[PDB]
Amino acid sequence: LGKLQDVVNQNAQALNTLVKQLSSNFGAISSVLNDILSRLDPPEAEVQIDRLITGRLQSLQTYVTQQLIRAAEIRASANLAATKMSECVLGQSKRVDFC
Amino acid sequence: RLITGRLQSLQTYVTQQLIRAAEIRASANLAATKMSECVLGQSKRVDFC
Amino acid sequence: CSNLLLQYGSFCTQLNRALTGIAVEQDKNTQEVFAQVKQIYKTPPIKDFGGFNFSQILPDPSKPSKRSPIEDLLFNKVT
Amino acid sequence: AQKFNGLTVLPPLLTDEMIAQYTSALLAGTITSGWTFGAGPALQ
Amino acid sequence: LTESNKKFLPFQQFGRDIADTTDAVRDPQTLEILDITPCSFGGVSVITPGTNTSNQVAVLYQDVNCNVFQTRAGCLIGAEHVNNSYECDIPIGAGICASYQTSQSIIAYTMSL
Amino acid sequence: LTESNKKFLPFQQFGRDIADTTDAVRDPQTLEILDITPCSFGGVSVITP
Amino acid sequence: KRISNCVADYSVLYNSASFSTFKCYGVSPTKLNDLCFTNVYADSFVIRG
Amino acid sequence: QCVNLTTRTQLPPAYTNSFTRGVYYPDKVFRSSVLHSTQDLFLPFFSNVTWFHAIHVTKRFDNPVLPFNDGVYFASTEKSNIIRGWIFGTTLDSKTQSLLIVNNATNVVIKVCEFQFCNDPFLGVYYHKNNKSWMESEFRVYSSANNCTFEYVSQPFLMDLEGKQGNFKNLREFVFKNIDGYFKIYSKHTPINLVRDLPQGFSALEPLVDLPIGINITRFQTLLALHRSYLTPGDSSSGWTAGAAAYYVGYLQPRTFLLKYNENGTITDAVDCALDPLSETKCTLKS
Ligand SMILES: *[C@@H]1O[C@H](CO)[C@@H](O[C@@H]2O[C@H](CO)[C@@H](O)[C@H](O)[C@H]2NC(C)=O)[C@H](O)[C@H]1NC(C)=O
Ligand SMILES: *[C@@H]1O[C@H](CO)[C@@H](O)[C@H](O)[C@H]1NC(C)=O
Ligand SMILES: *[C@@H]1O[C@H](CO)[C@@H](O)[C@H](O)[C@H]1NC(C)=O
Ligand SMILES: *[C@@H]1O[C@H](CO)[C@@H](O)[C@H](O)[C@H]1NC(C)=O
Ligand SMILES: *[C@@H]1O[C@H](CO)[C@@H](O)[C@H](O)[C@H]1NC(C)=O
Ligand SMILES: *[C@@H]1O[C@H](CO)[C@@H](O)[C@H](O)[C@H]1NC(C)=O
Ligand SMILES: *[C@@H]1O[C@H](CO)[C@@H](O)[C@H](O)[C@H]1NC(C)=O
Ligand SMILES: *[C@@H]1O[C@H](CO)[C@@H](O)[C@H](O)[C@H]1NC(C)=O
Repeated sequence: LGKLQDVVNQNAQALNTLVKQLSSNFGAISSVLNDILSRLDPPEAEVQIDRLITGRLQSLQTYVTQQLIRAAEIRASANLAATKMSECVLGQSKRVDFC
Repeated sequence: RLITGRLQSLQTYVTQQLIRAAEIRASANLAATKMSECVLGQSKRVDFC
Repeated sequence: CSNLLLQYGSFCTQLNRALTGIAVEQDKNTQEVFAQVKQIYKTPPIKDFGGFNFSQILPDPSKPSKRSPIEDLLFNKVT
Repeated sequence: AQKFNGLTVLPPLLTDEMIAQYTSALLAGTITSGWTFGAGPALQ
Repeated sequence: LTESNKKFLPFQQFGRDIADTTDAVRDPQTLEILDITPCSFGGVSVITPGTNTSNQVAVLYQDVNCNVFQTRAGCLIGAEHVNNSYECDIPIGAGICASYQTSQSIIAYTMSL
Repeated sequence: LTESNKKFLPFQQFGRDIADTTDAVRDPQTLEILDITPCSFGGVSVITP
Repeated sequence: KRISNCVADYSVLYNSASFSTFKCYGVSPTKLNDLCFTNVYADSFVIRG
Repeated sequence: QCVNLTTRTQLPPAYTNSFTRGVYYPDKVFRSSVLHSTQDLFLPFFSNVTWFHAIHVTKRFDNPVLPFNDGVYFASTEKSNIIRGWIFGTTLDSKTQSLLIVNNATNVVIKVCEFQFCNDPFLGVYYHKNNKSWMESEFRVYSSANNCTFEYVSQPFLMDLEGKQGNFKNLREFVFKNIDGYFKIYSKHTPINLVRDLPQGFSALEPLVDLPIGINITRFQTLLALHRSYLTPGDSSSGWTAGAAAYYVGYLQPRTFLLKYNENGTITDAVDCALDPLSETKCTLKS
């Protein structure tokens, strides 16, 4: 099944990419925010923390946009499936090459 | 900062292209239904073909 | 990290609201497709429909699950 | 053009000739068979 | 640096296009107008027959000009060209696909509608 | 730190998963393999008539 | 004597209660085990009182 | 102390091809049922590589001072423990910290120092008359030593000092690396019944000891052991015997490798990304 497999694989790979985003520094000197706090003072390491915040915000925004587009496509497919049910299943449809 | 600016521009372009692709997909679905109904037969739907 | 997040709390509000809307839209999709009728119709015990064999789509009482043999084959096919 | 900056344009899978061939086949089917070819074998 | 067919006014040195890219420069040595065109175009693609079917693969170049077949969708190496047409399974572009048929090797042909 | 049922090769100390998260660290006390699972999950919600 | 690639506790070097004298400059004597160094050089010889 | 050899007819080195060899664990973490790709120095698959002989039947004895690149691969189909150990260094003139990783009949001895390394150190085994056992007597590995800081012994390792001319029964592979001065050892003994053309089977390499030395390294050379029986006159000029052995030396290159971790936790396959387009397709899809 191709249609039912893409909607799961795409979500799983989006979640995996979201997890992978936390392994990057986004141009900072470390990936985990605890390391810079333990090795540098908070007054000096503020800019690295803020850079990490901006990177995580950008990744989350991109994930939200991708999920919104996927949800719109799923909404369109669900409307199509509901119409197909109400026409071909709950009666006989005169539309040729639709059912 | 050049990396961040180019990344922002590319992301905005990708979002615009994805929205355009969604609209094109909707239009292509409408065209496919029209081809299946008005062309490959006679459609009883009034004010559709 | 939380102290600097008050400068972007509105962004997190929009993201959380978007995820909640996506979840409730996914929830509403099942109600628009499968909940077409509000009365649960029971399959008759008589299986003589003039020769039409419907055991492959009707549920079977041999298994505790209510899925049809086609649906059970469909569930295991996908991951 | 618009390809000098790495913005390559992918050619379509179906050329315009193949699309024209599909449209001509559909036209011939809809003038010689009506709707029988769209729901089964073509009937003259 | 190709030989161009357009002349400049005798006070200019550079030349741009509609997309605002410097693609024409006059040679100071002999007042010769030369065009500029980038070389690296597109990426590479791999044609795989599949698991438990074959082991050899075919490499397709996207927009690069060159056993070896110069298709309309770039350069295709590793797949011989045959003039007959069957139904195609692995799409490539510009109306020509590739498949694994008869030993047996990867072939490329124009698809049948 | 639950009691796992998977043994480790006698040269490793850490352990990850498919999603690349450290969730199995060998305890150096008497070579016990212990899983890691976060204790905090999700959020709260309210039902109002 | 060179101490390399080895684990060493200085607590047992102090509870002997047999040294007539003990001086340690450059680090507080009660907080040297937790501090980590690279190499330890030890020289042994005899001397008068 | 060391002595000089005499010129004789030797054999030129040959080139052989590897078959899915030179794969080790790039870290010390546990991974199960996951295809994880890492950037680290490994041995590329399917590549021509130099091969060195050690058989007597003639008089083949070659120990060149090969350059030590960023990681080497040392595989030997050892049968009667003819090989002993390895030495390292840059100039071998008591000016740098030259390594000496040898395996004596009682214990493994690792000591990096500034030994006065000769032109061709070797291990000498003498056959006693009243005793029917092969015993090592000529311990000529260096002239003298001045000073060093590292010395490691580990557990005793027992080997057989009797050399034969039969087919090999064991295969030993070694990988030596130096990242940030940290010395890395990877080895795993694998039984096999072959003389040449190493099998296409897969076997990972587990670390044994990890040395924190932090020194320089650019050259390396192996050590060999010859026998002095009653047939040879006993002089190291033209008459000796070395049994039958063969060791392969390969140089590691930085390539991304896609490892196959099973449910048990061991590597099963090492599909590449820069060897074949099919392998690149496999490792780009992470499948
Ligand atoms: C309806 O079709 C099913 C097919 O699944 C029939 O069940 C099979 O019947 C044959 C005949 O005895 C058995 O050998 C098979 O083992 C049955 N398969 C299963 C899955 O039950 C069933 O008999 C048919 N019923 C009618 C009335 O035609
Ligand atoms: C590709 O290059 C060859 C030789 O350089 C040339 O003859 C051929 O016309 C080129 N192809 C195209 C499409 O320009
Ligand atoms: C295919 O057949 C046509 C028929 O004329 C011929 O012109 C062409 O050269 C053939 N191609 C090959 C690859 O044999
Ligand atoms: C070197 O490698 C190539 C390709 O693998 C091979 O054809 C050649 O025979 C090798 N050289 C020798 C001396 O074997
Ligand atoms: C090699 O060194 C070990 C100690 O590490 C020693 O027991 C053994 O006798 C030595 N071998 C020879 C031949 O001296
Ligand atoms: C060993 O002695 C040499 C003098 O030849 C000196 O340069 C080197 O630093 C010494 N090594 C150590 C570890 O002190
Ligand atoms: C190590 O050797 C390199 C050249 O091989 C040299 O540039 C470098 O200075 C050396 N480092 C030390 C610590 O000797
Ligand atoms: C690895 O462990 C599993 C589970 O205990 C077992 O089924 C499998 O045989 C083991 N593999 C090896 C090579 O021992």
